[PDB]
Amino acid sequence: GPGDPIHGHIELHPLLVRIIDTPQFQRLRYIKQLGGGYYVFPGASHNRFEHSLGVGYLAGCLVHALGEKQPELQISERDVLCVQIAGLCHDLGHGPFSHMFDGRFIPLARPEVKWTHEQGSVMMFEHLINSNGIKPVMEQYGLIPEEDICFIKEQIVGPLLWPYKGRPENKSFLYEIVSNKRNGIDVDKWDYFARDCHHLGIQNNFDYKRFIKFARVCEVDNELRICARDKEVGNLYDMFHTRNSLHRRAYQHKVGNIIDTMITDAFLKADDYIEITGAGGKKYRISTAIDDMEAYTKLTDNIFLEILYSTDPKLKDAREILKQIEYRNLFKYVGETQPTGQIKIKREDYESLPKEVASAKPKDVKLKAEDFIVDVINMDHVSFYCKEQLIRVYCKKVDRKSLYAARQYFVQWCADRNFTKPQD
Amino acid sequence: PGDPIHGHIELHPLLVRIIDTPQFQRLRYIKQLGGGYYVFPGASHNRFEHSLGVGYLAGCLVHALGEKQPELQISERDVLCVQIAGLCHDLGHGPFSHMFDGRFIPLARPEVKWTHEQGSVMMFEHLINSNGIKPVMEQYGLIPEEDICFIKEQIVGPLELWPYKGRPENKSFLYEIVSNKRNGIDVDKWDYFARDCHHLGIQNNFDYKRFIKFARVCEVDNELRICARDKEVGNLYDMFHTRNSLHRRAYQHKVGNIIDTMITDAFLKADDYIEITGAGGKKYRISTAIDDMEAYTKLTDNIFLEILYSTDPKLKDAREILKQIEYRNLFKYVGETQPTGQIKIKREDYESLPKEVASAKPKVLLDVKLKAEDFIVDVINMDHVSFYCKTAPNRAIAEQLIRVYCKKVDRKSLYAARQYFVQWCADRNFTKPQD
Ligand SMILES: [Zn+2]
Ligand SMILES: [Zn+2]
Repeated sequence: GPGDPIHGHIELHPLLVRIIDTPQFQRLRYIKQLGGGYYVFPGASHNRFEHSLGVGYLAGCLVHALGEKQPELQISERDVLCVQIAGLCHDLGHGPFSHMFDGRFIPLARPEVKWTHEQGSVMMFEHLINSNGIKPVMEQYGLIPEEDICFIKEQIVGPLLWPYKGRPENKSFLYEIVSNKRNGIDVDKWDYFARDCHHLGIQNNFDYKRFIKFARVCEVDNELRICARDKEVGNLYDMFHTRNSLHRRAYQHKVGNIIDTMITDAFLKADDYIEITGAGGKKYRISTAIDDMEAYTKLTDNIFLEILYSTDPKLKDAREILKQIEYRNLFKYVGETQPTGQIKIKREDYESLPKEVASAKPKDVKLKAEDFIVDVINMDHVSFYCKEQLIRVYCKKVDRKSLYAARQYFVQWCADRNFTKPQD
Repeated sequence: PGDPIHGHIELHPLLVRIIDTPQFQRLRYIKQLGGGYYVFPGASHNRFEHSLGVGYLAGCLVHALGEKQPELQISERDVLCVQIAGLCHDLGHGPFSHMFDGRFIPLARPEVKWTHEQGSVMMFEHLINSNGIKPVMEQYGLIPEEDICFIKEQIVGPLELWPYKGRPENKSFLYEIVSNKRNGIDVDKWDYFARDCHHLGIQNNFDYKRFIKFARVCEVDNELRICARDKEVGNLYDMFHTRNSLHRRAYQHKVGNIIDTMITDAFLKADDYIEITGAGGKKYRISTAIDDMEAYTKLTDNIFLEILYSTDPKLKDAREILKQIEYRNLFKYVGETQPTGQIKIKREDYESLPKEVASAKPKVLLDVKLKAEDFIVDVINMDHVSFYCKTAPNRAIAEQLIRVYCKKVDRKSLYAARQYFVQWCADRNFTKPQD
């Protein structure tokens, strides 16, 4: 019977539904989960809204199961609701086309500002419960707004000696359910592994239900962690194999990421000329709407069509790129390298990379920085019990004589930067 | 990574030329089940993927009929045409698919007869004209004059003894592949059965591959039709059971259709104030963009957010309804009736129905008066297949329901609304509603 294709019919707590039936939350119906993936995989039409519901539901399943199996952990009806709301809201902060936006646009548009989508999820959440008087409703259901709002934000963004103020250290395991940076395993990934496979037509053999059934809390170096039964390791292999498959075959897809950087090139050439209306009446730009949640609420995938359909001559440059995509005259792939050693090209350095490439004296045609797009692309210690970064360059010039030239600058840049030699 | 239903499909270069086109790319922004998304989180698919599927499926079937029966003389040209027809049959869908030609246009412009297939045919003509596809068809063995006719025809049926001008009667079976109004079975339905189930989380047991493998053409009353092996009837039951399930459980979903009528109420209250730019510079309205394909190309699901995010005070009324939906203060369900054994409700009559309901004097005098503006009434509409035996091949072996909603949500008003409704059914001779 018609429900979520992955979790089926989920029924939620009235508090959870209050949070959902909200414009700050509904906002997620208009954010492609895999962003520019849609333009390469027809199946991938899902948005963060469904995903978010998934993670909320899954967060609850796990906490509630840990509770039943181990009453000694003293997991409360309150603790559960909090974890659910955290899973529910962890993605509130995603901007147009998901990771493309905090990952590439903002660092190109505003290199000085450190902005992450989780920061945004925390502001967006605060603004959500403020603009909808959710606080009186939390109190109604046994929540302590002061202590718990802290707890919720904390499990979304980490700490804002024992770092956290939302829960004591003896309930530390609750901080590994929605976001687990250490062991990679959280209910967040479980959901999006399941649906990215479901829409990409990829085999997914991980069984989170089985995993949840056999999960437990236990001491690991005098610290409480979520462990998995040893006889559950074959299921864990099946997960990581899926993670590796979604990555190798979809998230790193050659043309898929090319398109992503074109869409970003469109937004940039349009940033000056699109006004988003914020609090008070004040107007913001795409890149700057992150400064006010009133406006950010209205910054979704819509912005793409707003440019596409525009008639403004100021926006002709942007329109033309978005029109490149419909026709499929994409930027041309020039090659791939990765940094040897430890170093990762830092986000603040993105804006300058094309200036660098274009300045590389190779050992016919001259190319300028405007002709190069370079995008940086980034991404077994689990506990049991018994009963990196790759750089691709594209060229905006599509003629044979220019690509040969572009490859020449690229190979040299890798040379005098000490990145791995590209493959012919 | 490919289509989750057909996997990796590779298409003819002509097909790709048609696809890499703004008139076609338009379909990336039309929710397949329209207002279904706001009730089933899974249903985020658009007509673009669907269209590709039907294109691909149209080809599979034609090409298979061809190999099994060379005597039918099915050409490389005949195949390409059927593929393009399947590929373009949905070009004319407007914002939120069926919600638009089925309800908005009949409320917005009751005088005009508009169907989405008409629009698919104009949109297609405009597509191959705006992208110089015709020189490319000739390049691949197509006869633009004869074939463009053929394509349009299998999308909209005869544009006017043997009705069609695109193909002779001896290749009549080609006209039952993409759109089959008679027996219900076409590759169109097969695709959207498969993906509506795939996104709705519904079991779909029909196996179109098996069906395609055992399909054949054969004489049925001196007419060439596509028949199915008799031993394929259990697969056919599995199909119809899925059709009925997608209908009972999803396409007729109580709250799903309510939301659809609110979105329609929003577009209507916004129709005056949104301008769409067409050919020449001329400006059109939502309801009127169907008169010019330049503008229609730019009429997609975007129009929804354009209203939602709008700051215009003229558009405050519309905004408020779309905001009703985010908050989930929906119109309230009042009841269901059908016109069993009565004359059905024609599309031209939709605009007048609320005036009727509101004018129905109920038997007992009611503590509240309601006006037409307070009622939303929506009309909701929707085994003779031919078989053959291995032995002797080549020869063959509800309708409309009306629901009423109320825009007033207080208890004392709903009770009133139900009263008008029950009476309207009375003096209209529709079935008595269920308590
Ligand atoms: Zn997530
Ligand atoms: Zn269709």
